[PDB]
Amino acid sequence: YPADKTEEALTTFKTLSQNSYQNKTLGNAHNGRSTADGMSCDCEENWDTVSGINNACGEYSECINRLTSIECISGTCSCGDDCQNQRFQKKQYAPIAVFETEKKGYGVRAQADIRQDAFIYEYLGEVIDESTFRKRKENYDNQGLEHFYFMMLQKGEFIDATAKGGLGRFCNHSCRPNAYVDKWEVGNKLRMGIFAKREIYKGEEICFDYNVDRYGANPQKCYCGEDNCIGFLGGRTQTDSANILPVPIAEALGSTNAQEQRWVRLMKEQNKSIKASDYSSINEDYVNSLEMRPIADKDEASKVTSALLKTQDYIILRKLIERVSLTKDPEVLKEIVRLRGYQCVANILTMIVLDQEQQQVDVESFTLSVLDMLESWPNSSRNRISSSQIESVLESVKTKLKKIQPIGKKINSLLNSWSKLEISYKIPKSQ
Amino acid sequence: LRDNIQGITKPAIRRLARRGGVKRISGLIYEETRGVLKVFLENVIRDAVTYTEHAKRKTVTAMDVVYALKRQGRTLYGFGG
Amino acid sequence: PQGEMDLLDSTRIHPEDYSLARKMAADALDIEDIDDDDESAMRNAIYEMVFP
Amino acid sequence: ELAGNAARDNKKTRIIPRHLQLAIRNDEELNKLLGRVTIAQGGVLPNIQAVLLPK
Amino acid sequence: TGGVMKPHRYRPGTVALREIRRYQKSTELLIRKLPFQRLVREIAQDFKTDLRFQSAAIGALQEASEAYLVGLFEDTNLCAIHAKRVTIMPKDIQLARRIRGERA
Ligand SMILES: Nc1ncnc2c1ncn2[C@@H]1O[C@H](CSCC[C@H](N)C(=O)O)[C@@H](O)[C@H]1O
Ligand SMILES: [Zn+2]
Ligand SMILES: [Zn+2]
Ligand SMILES: [Zn+2]
Repeated sequence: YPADKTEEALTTFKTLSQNSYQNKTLGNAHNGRSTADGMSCDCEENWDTVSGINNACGEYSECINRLTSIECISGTCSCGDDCQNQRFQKKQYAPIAVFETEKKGYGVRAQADIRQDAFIYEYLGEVIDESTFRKRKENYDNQGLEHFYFMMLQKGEFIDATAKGGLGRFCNHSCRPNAYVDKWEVGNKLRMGIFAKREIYKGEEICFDYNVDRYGANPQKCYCGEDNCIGFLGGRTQTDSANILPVPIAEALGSTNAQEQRWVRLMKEQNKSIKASDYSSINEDYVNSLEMRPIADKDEASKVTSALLKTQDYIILRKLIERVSLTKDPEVLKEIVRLRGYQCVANILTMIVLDQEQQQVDVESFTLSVLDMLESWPNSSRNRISSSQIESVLESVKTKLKKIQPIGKKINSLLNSWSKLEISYKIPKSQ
Repeated sequence: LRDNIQGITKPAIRRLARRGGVKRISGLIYEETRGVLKVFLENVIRDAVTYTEHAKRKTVTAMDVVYALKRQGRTLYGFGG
Repeated sequence: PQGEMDLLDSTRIHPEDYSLARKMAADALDIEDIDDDDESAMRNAIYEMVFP
Repeated sequence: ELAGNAARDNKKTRIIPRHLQLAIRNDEELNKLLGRVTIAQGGVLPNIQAVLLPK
Repeated sequence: TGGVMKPHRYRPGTVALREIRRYQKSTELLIRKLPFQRLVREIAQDFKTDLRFQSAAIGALQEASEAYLVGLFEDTNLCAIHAKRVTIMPKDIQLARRIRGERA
């Protein structure tokens, strides 16, 4: 397996045994309201005379405090000292190691098999206020750091793991994680622990969902490798005007944070209804009102291809195809060919002119608006088309809409042009 | 005073149910709790009112309330009984 | 893979056959989006074949 | 006596209605005798059902 | 890359069990004084007006109403537990009142 990097990872930061506080007021439980009548569990101390271990308040015991995410305090609870619900205080972390991943940098792996719901490791860091968090965030953005190291302890109180913390900062995001972060109360303080969502075996990577608030920061692509990956690291953005459509899809249409701001600012603030942030329903009026500019960047072409593969809306596809009509850069078109844009355009056709959720005249206008760039793109070999067989779809749609003769004649010209192309030679392989 | 039965607010009745050890609350129960509270208050207030009217007074005192409650088998300690 | 140095400069293959070797390497890796005129994809394919 | 003892477990030197309610409701025969009385500012004894708790 | 990881939310029941312990440990009044006083005055208005209500009478009425509601909710929780549920419904309220004899 991969070589251990535990000491090398440790040398990168100041190791902490416990959370540090900017001041004594921050991090206090109940917003600083000292519950003098501390919640004492009624458990009787169960001392095993052989091992001398107080087995009270165990995993399978009925300790009320354990269920309510509160740790027993020695000298105040009936469970006695050294009970089995002092995991944070005793710092009984699971055994873990650090290994260098292929793309994510350092990552945490389980040195032993860990049971379900077992406490893995306490997330450690400096407890800071909002202004200190903003200052440190600005400093790190100036430093160009490409790694998140902030977690929200609670409202207005954050934990920074950049310069000082624990091994938990090396845990990587997974869209189908095996662990999760939870908030617990230890004494008059609040802690953030990491617990096992399932059974984890030795050598497996330990990961948790980041559920990250960007606070307006740009999306970062997710390389977790999970099948259920959304492709980007993120979470519910700023409270309003921040997003109307998903980023890749919005940037595919040429829209950005400013154009998504402007529509909501012009109508929602002037007594016209815009729903909350939800991409399950497409607002056609926004897409129609959006401005369109030609594409000259290949990453934007990849975002366009992703939007074609994802969005089912008729109007978004109409405006993307119109933007492609404005687009005339040959390199972007070659990239779209590499991305197999014809494959996506086949489904885009099929959904609209084979399945009929719209009107025949509007579908005819769509078909005339989508045949043009197909006629215009550079093509040199039917190997390109063979990755899509879009000609079959063209035959099906000219046969279905045979009464609309301009579409039929355009598809005639298109298939005549495409049939002149040869096929790129592909070396046969032994069988 | 016009329809202040809504003054018994939803968090308050939630707290009252929570003291009884109830974990989950249905959405339709609040009108029922308001109704039964109105019925109980109606009965006790009626008995206190006729107690006061027999005493030739115009102000209901705590003694009438404790008397009415104790007559319904709901004896209250701490208010001069 | 797109760098100034070349993988095939450490072999006996003549520079006139570099595109031939990259087409062999690309076709061996079952790639289908490849086009003969795209030298970049050829270099990526041969780089992933020789140094996966 | 029972109220002073219940206060003593609460580390208090002031007898309040809470301690009186605790003393009355935690004794079987006293609960039987004072069944139909409500103690003002007495509160409720802590009681959570067994199957109400999660697993 | 200055984003913040969120602490997520609690499970349903954890904060419920917490506040159960908190309200069963503490003894303050749970009904607001002034709306309850207005409600008592509204009920008393229906029989004979110009009826002044001493503060001690209103406090005694509030204490009795809270005790009655707490007992009724304990019985209704027992009813819900008997029906293999953890959520109380109005039918359990009606059944508890029926068996208690308050409702005929
Ligand atoms: N699945 C994933 N794909 C890509 N980058 C990831 C990732 N999980 C975590 N990261 C990166 O790691 C950061 C968290 S800090 C994790 C440890 C760090 N990568 C290191 O080795 O020093 C994230 O902000 C992101 O930049
Ligand atoms: Zn315990
Ligand atoms: Zn304990
Ligand atoms: Zn992912």
